[PDB]
Amino acid sequence: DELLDCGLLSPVRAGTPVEALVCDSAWLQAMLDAEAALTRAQARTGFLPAAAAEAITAAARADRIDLLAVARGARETANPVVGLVAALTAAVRRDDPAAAEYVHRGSTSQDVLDTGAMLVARRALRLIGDDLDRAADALAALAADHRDTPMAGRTLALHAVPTTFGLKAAGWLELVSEAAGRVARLRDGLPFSLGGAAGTLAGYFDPAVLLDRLLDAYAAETGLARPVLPWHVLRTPVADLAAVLAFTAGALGKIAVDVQSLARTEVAEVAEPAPHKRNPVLSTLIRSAALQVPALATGLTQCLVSEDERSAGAWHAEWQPLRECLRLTGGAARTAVELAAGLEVDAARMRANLDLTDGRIVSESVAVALTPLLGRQAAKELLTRAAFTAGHEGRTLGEVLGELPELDGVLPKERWEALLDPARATGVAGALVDGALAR
Amino acid sequence: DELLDCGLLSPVRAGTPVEALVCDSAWLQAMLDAEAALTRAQARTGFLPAAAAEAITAAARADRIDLLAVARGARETANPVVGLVAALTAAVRRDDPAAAEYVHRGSTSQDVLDTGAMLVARRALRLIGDDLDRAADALAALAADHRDTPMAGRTLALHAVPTTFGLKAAGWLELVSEAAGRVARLRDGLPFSLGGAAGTLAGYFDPAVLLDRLLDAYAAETGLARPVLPWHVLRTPVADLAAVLAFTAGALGKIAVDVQSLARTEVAEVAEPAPHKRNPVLSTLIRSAALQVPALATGLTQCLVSEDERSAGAWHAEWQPLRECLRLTGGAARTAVELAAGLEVDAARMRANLDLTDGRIVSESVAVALTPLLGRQAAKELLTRAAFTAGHEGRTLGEVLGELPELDGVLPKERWEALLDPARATGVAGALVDGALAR
Amino acid sequence: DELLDCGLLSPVRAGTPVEALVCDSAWLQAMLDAEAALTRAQARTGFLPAAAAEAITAAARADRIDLLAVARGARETANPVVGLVAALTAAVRRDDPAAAEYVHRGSTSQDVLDTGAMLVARRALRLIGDDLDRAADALAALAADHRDTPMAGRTLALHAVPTTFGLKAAGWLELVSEAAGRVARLRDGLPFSLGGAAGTLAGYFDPAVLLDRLLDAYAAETGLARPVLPWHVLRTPVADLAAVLAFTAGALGKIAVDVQSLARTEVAEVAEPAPHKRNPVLSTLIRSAALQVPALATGLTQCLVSEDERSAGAWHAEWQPLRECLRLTGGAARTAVELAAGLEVDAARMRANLDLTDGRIVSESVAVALTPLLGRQAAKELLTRAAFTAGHEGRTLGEVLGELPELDGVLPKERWEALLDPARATGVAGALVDGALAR
Amino acid sequence: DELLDCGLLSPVRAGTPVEALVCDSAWLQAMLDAEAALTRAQARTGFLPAAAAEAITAAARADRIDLLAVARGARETANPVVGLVAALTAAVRRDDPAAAEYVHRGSTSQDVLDTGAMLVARRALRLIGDDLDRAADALAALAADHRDTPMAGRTLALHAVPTTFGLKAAGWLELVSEAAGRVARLRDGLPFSLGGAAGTLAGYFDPAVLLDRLLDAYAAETGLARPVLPWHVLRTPVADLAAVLAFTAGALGKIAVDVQSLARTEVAEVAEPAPHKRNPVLSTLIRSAALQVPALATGLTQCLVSEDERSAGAWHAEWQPLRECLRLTGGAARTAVELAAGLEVDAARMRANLDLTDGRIVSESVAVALTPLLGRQAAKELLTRAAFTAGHEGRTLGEVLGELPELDGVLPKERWEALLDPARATGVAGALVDGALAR
Ligand SMILES: O=C(O)/C=C/C(=O)O
Ligand SMILES: O=C(O)/C=C/C(=O)O
Ligand SMILES: O=C(O)/C=C/C(=O)O
Ligand SMILES: O=C(O)/C=C/C(=O)O
Ligand SMILES: O=C(O)/C=C/C(=O)O
Ligand SMILES: O=C(O)/C=C/C(=O)O
Ligand SMILES: O=C(O)/C=C/C(=O)O
Ligand SMILES: O=C(O)/C=C/C(=O)O
Repeated sequence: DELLDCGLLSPVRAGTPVEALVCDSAWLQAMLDAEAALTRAQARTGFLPAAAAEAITAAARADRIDLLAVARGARETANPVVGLVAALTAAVRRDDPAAAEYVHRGSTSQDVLDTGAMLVARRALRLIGDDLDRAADALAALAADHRDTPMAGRTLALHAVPTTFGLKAAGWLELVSEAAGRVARLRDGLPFSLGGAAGTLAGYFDPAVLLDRLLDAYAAETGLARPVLPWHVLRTPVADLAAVLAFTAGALGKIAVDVQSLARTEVAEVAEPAPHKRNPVLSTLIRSAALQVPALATGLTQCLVSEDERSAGAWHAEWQPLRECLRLTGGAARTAVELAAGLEVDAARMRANLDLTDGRIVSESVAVALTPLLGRQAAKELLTRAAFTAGHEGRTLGEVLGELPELDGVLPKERWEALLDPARATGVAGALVDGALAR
Repeated sequence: DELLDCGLLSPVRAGTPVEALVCDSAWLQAMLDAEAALTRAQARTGFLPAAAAEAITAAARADRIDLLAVARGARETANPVVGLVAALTAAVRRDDPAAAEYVHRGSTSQDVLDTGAMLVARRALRLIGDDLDRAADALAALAADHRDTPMAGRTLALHAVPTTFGLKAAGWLELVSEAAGRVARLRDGLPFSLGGAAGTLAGYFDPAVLLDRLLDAYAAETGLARPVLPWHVLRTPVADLAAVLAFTAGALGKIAVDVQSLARTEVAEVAEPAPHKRNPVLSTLIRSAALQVPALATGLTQCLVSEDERSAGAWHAEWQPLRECLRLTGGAARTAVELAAGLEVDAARMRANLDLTDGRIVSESVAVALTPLLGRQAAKELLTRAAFTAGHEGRTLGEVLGELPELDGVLPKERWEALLDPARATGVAGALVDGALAR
Repeated sequence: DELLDCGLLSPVRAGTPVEALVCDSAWLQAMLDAEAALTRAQARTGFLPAAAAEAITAAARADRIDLLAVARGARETANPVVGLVAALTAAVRRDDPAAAEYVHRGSTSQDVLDTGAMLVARRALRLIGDDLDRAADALAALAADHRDTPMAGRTLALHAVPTTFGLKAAGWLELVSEAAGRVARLRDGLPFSLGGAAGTLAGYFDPAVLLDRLLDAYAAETGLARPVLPWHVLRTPVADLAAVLAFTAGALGKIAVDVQSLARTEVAEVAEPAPHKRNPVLSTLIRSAALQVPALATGLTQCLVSEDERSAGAWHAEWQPLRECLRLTGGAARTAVELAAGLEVDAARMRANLDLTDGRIVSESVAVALTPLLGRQAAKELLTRAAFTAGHEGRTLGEVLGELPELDGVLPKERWEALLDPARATGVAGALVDGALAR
Repeated sequence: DELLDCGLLSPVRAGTPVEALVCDSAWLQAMLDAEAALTRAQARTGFLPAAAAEAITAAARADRIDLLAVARGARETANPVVGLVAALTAAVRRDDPAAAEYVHRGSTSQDVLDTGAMLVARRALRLIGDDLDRAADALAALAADHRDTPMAGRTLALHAVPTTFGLKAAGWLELVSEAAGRVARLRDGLPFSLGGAAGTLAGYFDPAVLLDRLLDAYAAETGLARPVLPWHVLRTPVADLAAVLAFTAGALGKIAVDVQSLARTEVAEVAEPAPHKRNPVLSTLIRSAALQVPALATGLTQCLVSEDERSAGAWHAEWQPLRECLRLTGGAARTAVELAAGLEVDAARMRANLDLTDGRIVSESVAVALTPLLGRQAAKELLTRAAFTAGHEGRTLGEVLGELPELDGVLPKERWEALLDPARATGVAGALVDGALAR
């Protein structure tokens, strides 16, 4: 019972579909896929017989392998591939003793492990990107629906000038659209790893002709990209995954702290989909991943410093944090879809909250309107003293302005009601939402 | 088959005893322990009947609970305790319907989860500290045995002056002894968490009298420390665990990169215990943890920034990285015991490597010996030109010194053989090892 | 004009006294102090003449040295000490040509640089600890004054149960008191660095007798601690500074996000000391450091992985992040003193905000009071439905309870007013503040 | 004298040209550039008179501003722009009192600061990319020259199979070419910041018409990119800089640890350009930055979590780490150019080191050659026992193979000399270098 990893300590991903893509047996399967695709590619190239490739492929199934034994024998070589290869070789030998000779021919641990890593990453990135696309669809709908829903723009925790929830949602959309675009691009460029014992491919084998044939076949068999050079110590793919997962988690973290700001008791402008404590749990889960993935990504970025032809530790430090980043970001993406899809916007509570500073939140809109008649510098100086006196006498900004002798008869009454209305001073928030949505 | 976490991606801890202390079901058990100890402490205080405490305790067993259901229901509240409490309540109800009313009385999720966290940490720290003590015993034996084993001190990757492997091992010992001392001190000071819904303990209940009685009983029932204040947002214990685990992993990482420097093909002064490639896998595993725990610790330290009376995410970000730190550091400690216990020191290869700079490595010892007869500044200037000319004419430093007219007749021949012997110029490395070992 | 570092990009420390302790010329001075104290200690031990020590000491003044030349010549050896030593040697030579021979005798770059580092750290830690003590005095006064000032405890961004600002301030005090205690302890244990070229002290020189005399004198001349072993690659002091600075910054970050939560427009329970936008700038500055020091500390912790007898890079990576940590934490400490000293608590706005959930915030206090008459499980179930119906019909919790037939005549009216008063349901917050303040 | 930042603690960038691009006065200048370009763009759009734009531009010079006063007044608002604007306004007022009214019209602190940030970043990225291009030119020459220079491939610190220094240098080239490509792309896409007080641009002003005219003019006046939306809390540009600087530093760190591995005393296959201790200082400096920038980048990535319309701290945490990343990576780039340009390759010492395992390093090449005559599985099993017996009897691998009865007469003597020659078993390293160089 002590082997089960249920997501007990990580509810942001527990029960979400990324768990099955990136669990230990999924990695074991990915490593078997890499082995079988290698023998298939070597067969298509002519270095081994097709019947051997067919038999190895048929045996390359996690169900044929003892996961716990493979994982526990890894301490002998610091990686699981030697144990895996021996287990796969016996499974093929049971059925086809001639094929077993061809398991793992000319190959090395890192080719199989890193190729499996990139296969797990490609499959997890497909899920992450599909969820990000779902989030973006919901966010674009929020952004269009609420183009004209006024609310208090908040800077450094205080009301500043009014804005629109549509504009805020378009910013959420911008981040999510950006992350989904990078996830898809990174997914299409993840490479296989075919290098041999020290990156010369000596074991797999005019020379340019057979290299390009084997590289083109291994790309076909794996579906992964063909890289310029073996990358056993050129860890660009891992640093890229590090970067796009930390960006994705951070972007989703941005939505999460925004929802928490808007969802708190004193504000109550939004609510997450549902004693009588409806805690914002979805944003809490997204945030919990955002406070984890960047630190994990930094450890992954440092592994670019990989010495010689295979690092004695820095490569080994990559596997678990890479799996965690995929897992946490995948959970956060799924959670963000749920959050964006079910978010409840309370437009009336937003309008009401605009009145909380007693007109101070429009005092830059009023300064602009008075500038033709007072001058820029004098209008600002006049609104500053009013905003302080209103924030002393407990009166509204309109009340205090209506007692300044400098202002008598300066505007028709109907125009004063229009100027003091926070719901009208939204700048060009509307034109910004359209340009965002036209893209 | 997709729930098994076997350590496939983390061989530094796979198969080591810390895995069972800190796996998901161990945390579930720790949380049940915290619940049962709370009811026992409330019974000893008088707030509930002892038979209820006895029945709750007997039901508070991981085998009575569905781990996967608890973990997957946590998405509803962002933590597993509500689901756990409901599962424990049904288990007690099957046997004793009056006791079930008392499960989780007056309590809150964070009291149970954090108390379980500190119980897991205390038990894992006991194992980590015991292994560190075993490493230190082996290191002290290496340090004593090799007090006089000369070798090249290396600075910025080049031979500098000679030293002793005993001195180097005493530095390893110093780090390990330091980490083991902090692990034991932190272990004795980990506190329970008894705060109630927002840290006032309103649900658990002249006032100073019943507080101190309940606090003293909960400390007795858990064996954990009693803290001054509820620490739901005073995350000192977690930051402390963060700090001592990152220090421990880093210290062990220091031994690991040293072994790798000494174990490489061109050096071969040590070997790890055992085609014909005996890779230093133990140091590789220790190093892999050292490249992971500090990044994880930094995420844990940032959670000190926990807003209000319970953070909406920063507390949630603590559980998985804390479990990983305990797990990776525990594996690294176990691996370090194996490395220190079986390390093979090749004293003759150390002596031979001292000769690789053709005497240049003793040219500060020779400058010291010539200073009475040449002057400090002139002896240094004279050894500099010799060390360059020897590093040009391909001759030894002794050969080049034997042609300088300034040096003719300056020392008896027997004294020249003594000065040029790298094995004698070890400074006070011997007296340093003794002082280290006297402590 | 391009050499000035004014704190333009780091307002949290600009203009604060820690800037002068840890600027480049302060480090140059600290390194000169380390040199001069070494010659003084070697003179007290008998290895050089006292007049040479007196002359070197008198020349060991930053004003006698070209800072920019020293800093720019460091690229030749990757550290400034060789250039510094040459500059100090000429300054002493101008006055006393016999003393100049004794500058830097038997020594090495790292002894001087790390000793200077620990001197800068000791002096900066004295300032940091003194400010933390000032913050703690103000916080203890806030905690005592507001022992009985009721306010809404907030968990996961929502009102939970009532608490007291006194309790919250006592938690702030707890963190600050803890950090100030560690800063002072670390300050008293910072060691000097006296190791020689590779940690054997060969250049500085029965053997145990002269070692202990030189070590005891260097401790006297520097005022720093004597360590068991040279620590050129045993980076415990740097990791300790890393840990206590990140803890300190994080603890202060906790106060800062709390103030921001309480200071926002919709809450307005506190204000920082002072158009009409009084942004919480002090908490913003403290927070900006809290989001920087932990990442810097993690880089410093990783340098525990220092290979051989002197690392070719990991030691060099320590200086700038260590200086930044001291600088940012020092600014944050000074800023926190200002924040704690001038914080404005609005007790009436706290009381008023308690009413925002229309009684829901007391529904656990009411469940406790009804338990003798309804049962624990039934009282909770009854308050849950009321809290939902009140959060639907827009009525208070008292209103909805007054229509449940189960509750008719259950309590005198006077007792209902007492139960529904949020200002009375503060648990044992009062007894917690006293215990905190008794320590 | 206490304001000078000379690079005393950071020799990797001291004296390098990036220091002047990113020092405090360069940022002050960049912020003045942003102000002046805004008034110019508002003039080209028609919102203010051109003579005012000309006068503001002429006054917008760091020499007209007190840097220290601006930096020290920032504590009042937590950023320097209010103080800067007041200083610029007086400078323009001295000459042209009508223009002074137009300084900073409709604008906000973050527009100016972030636009200045992106200007500093664009100018520093131009330098970083130009140096990376210089490094890549030198690396491509090393890669071509040494296409056929055999050397020991090293995996997990031990000889594995032979490779070529040309192949290794092509991997260095791959990383540097990749980083230089991303630096140039990021440089072309850095955006200006024009958002107004809360991202609605209310102060700067059918609506889509004037927005696009002002945005198109501000892009022209700054030379920066036009973004879809104001990005005051959409911190994609900063996270991108974070990512590409950490990648760049890490890639250069890879070259640095490789040089250190090859440059150490026992190996001596390369030397950096130049008693008799030629420490690898350039690689030490590059490495010191690689151990700093990733941690700094992680703090910068976390600031994607920026709440509301302007964060109360997370934006403020960006400036100093962003400047440090540009500064350290710029120094590392310059240092890497020097390292790649002057690197000394010792081809003969590489060939000699191939013999250190007494033929074991070719035992996979020999297994391949014997496979037609023994079988794959039996050839491997036969070379394993030989490699162990050779690593016991102290004999070469050829010697031990020449006594196995299974091998008698299996190959002509001339073919045995060819098989046992480490310089011939380089796999397809040659064809890999060409493909790398064709790109
Ligand atoms: O570390 C590995 O996976 C393989 C190393 C080797 O073959 O030498
Ligand atoms: O090739 C596969 O099996 C999966 C590819 C993907 O999920 O994108
Ligand atoms: O977050 C929890 O665990 C509990 C929150 C609450 O009771 O409000
Ligand atoms: O109390 C326990 O169950 C364990 C304590 C420990 O392992 O130290
Ligand atoms: O790195 C130093 O500071 C000194 C190195 C050496 O003396 O070899
Ligand atoms: O010894 C000094 O100069 C300063 C000591 C301190 O500031 O604590
Ligand atoms: O934080 C700033 O730079 C401006 C804030 C505001 O204008 O409210
Ligand atoms: O526009 C400038 O002033 C500089 C641009 C660049 O350096 O790339």
